[PDB]
Amino acid sequence: GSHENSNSASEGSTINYTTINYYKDAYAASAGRQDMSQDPKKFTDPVMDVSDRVAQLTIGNSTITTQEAANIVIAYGEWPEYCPDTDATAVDKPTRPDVSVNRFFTLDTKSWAKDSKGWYWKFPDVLTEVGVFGQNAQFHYLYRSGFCVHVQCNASKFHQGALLVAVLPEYVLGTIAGGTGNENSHPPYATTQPGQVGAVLTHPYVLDAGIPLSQLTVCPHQWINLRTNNCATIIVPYMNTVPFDSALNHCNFGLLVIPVVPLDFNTGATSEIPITVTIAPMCAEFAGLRQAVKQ
Amino acid sequence: GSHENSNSASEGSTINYTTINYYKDAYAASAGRQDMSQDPKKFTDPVMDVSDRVAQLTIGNSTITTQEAANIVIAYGEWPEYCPDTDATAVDKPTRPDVSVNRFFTLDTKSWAKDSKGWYWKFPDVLTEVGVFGQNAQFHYLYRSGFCVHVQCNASKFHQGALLVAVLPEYVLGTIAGGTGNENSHPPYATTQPGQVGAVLTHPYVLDAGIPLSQLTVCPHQWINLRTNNCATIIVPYMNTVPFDSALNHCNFGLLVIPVVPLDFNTGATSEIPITVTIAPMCAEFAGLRQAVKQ
Amino acid sequence: SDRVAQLTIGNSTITTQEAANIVIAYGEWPEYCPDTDATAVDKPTRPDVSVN
Amino acid sequence: ETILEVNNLKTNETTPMQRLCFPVSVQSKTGELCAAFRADPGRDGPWQ
Amino acid sequence: DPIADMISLTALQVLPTAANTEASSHRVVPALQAA
Ligand SMILES: [Cl-]
Ligand SMILES: [Cl-]
Ligand SMILES: [Cl-]
Ligand SMILES: [Cl-]
Ligand SMILES: [Cl-]
Ligand SMILES: [Cl-]
Ligand SMILES: [Cl-]
Ligand SMILES: [Cl-]
Ligand SMILES: [Cl-]
Repeated sequence: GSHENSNSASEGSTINYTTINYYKDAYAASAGRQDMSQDPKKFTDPVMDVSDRVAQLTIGNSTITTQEAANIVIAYGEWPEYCPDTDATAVDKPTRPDVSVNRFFTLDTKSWAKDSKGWYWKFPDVLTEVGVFGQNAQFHYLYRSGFCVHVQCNASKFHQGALLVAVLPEYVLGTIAGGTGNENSHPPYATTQPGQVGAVLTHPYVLDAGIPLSQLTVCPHQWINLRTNNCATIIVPYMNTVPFDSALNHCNFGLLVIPVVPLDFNTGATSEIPITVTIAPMCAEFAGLRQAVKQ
Repeated sequence: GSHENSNSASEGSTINYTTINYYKDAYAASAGRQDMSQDPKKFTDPVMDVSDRVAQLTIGNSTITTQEAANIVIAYGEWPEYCPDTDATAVDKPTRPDVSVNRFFTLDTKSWAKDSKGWYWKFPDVLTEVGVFGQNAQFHYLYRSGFCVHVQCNASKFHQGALLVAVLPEYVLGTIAGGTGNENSHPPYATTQPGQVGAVLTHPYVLDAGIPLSQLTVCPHQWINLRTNNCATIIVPYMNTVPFDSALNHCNFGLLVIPVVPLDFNTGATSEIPITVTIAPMCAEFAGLRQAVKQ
Repeated sequence: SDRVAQLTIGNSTITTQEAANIVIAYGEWPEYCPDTDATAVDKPTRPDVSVN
Repeated sequence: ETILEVNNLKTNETTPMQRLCFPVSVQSKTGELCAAFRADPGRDGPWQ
Repeated sequence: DPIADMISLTALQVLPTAANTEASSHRVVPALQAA
């Protein structure tokens, strides 16, 4: 016959394929002709405005005023949003705290030195133990949220250097395998989930994960070039293969700050050049209430 | 003249008075004639239905099923409600957690003995350190909420006794003044805010405050008479001279459970007769976010 | 925003930003010689991109 | 707007002009506290 | 009602063949980018 069941992996996309088939199940069908869709404007230009430096963003009881801004990036061209009913799976009514959790939290500050390797933080690991957000993350099994990341770094017009600020979804870390490569070692909880203090990259060139830093720009990113800007901002939507997930067992993405062009300045100029990270979860939703669990 | 300023203490009520006046300020006016309004149906009959035993109330992820119920009391005939904009004063946007806080919490259980004096708990003191509700109470300066109180006590058809369950707003406690009455002693924090374990009355007849237990029924109350019912339920609206207040420094009301007719039963029948308290805040609102404070 | 600029001609492009605007000598733009002014009768060659 | 004497120190009283402004300088340590004061406007202090 | 505080830009396109090239001449700052 020819009429069948709707069980192909690509049946819920606005991209159709022409196929041939004689079995009752759709996945048995051939790959077919490939339509030719394209969205080059979500990676190459996921910027704000699809006097830009001058700004001020407010959320919750917190407000940031950025002026040497390099505009704002909206990761993959999508805004954070509460989970829609079609995608939802868990049946209990989620709690949406709003103001007490969707606001700006400012984590520890790091110091940029002429020989710094680079740092990274995991989300939501960084806030699991901070304010009301953290508390909700502990009392609930499920969590879902978006993020606003603001990285700050000032310096005089006589300093120079460039930080690459990027977001890498599912940032799985690897070990140097005993050096020789004969030891199947693994990163300890302290390295995979460094908490709010973040961690240091030992081999930035390969992002401590066997992949080229040179290609990290294929991820939502922004640069902080001292002669141009002193802060970067990136809005990040929720990304996962599931609608909600544990804020404890799974880190949706990592934030990397790497000095691609090393800090330099003539001796006599301020040598303490800090980098500060301020983040705000957006559209935080929690579900599966029970007692508090720290991990 | 005769036209003046609107500054009398009774200018915002649906009860007018006829007066005489020659000063520009309204409060200078006489008391005047008293209109004759009355609402005897908020104290004498603030009951549910203005098969009643059979029931089931659900709020949050919790559900109570009561069947030897004595109906339900709505304190002073008013339902809990989020604070309205006309009454509000604080300008920041409040957080309204909903499900994570408006649900049923079941506190420690007490044991009713033939010689028990009676117990009491303070609100919101009892939950300041419990679940998400407590956490919000700690992180916020201001709090406002209503309450659903469910007191439970089972016993066989061969036991007897009667508990008076009442709510007393602003339950200020007093000391026995050194006995002779020459010592101006005061109750310690542990007696005024006993926490979730509650406290024991030393002189129930005068409610440890120089007032007759005999008149406590002038307050929202309900009886648990073993031969008739084994649980009581009272909805309580927010009551204060201010729209919001500290959940730490001020207890809006106390819950009293007193054996007015002592427990009795023939030896051989179950002697362990517990009393359990389950409460659910309603329409919880918090404001004035900052860091967590325990007191 | 007169300083900010970019002029392109042929396979070359200049980007000037601390510019002081641009001067057009004697208020006239360059132009191929018109037939009324022309005198030599052979057809001229106008290479375009390879020279301009 | 009128000036707040945030720098209301006991050591300024003889050189009061110094109370009209407080300093910031190159820090050697991150996240240091620069100054603090109560917001109570009718209270004795900077607001006076 | 008694409370007043309780009341994606990019899309797809079908491109079957590579974009074309159009003619231009000797003539706004599009060469310098803010990467
Ligand atoms: Cl094909
Ligand atoms: Cl550091
Ligand atoms: Cl390296
Ligand atoms: Cl009268
Ligand atoms: Cl117990
Ligand atoms: Cl007990
Ligand atoms: Cl007594
Ligand atoms: Cl710090
Ligand atoms: Cl004041």
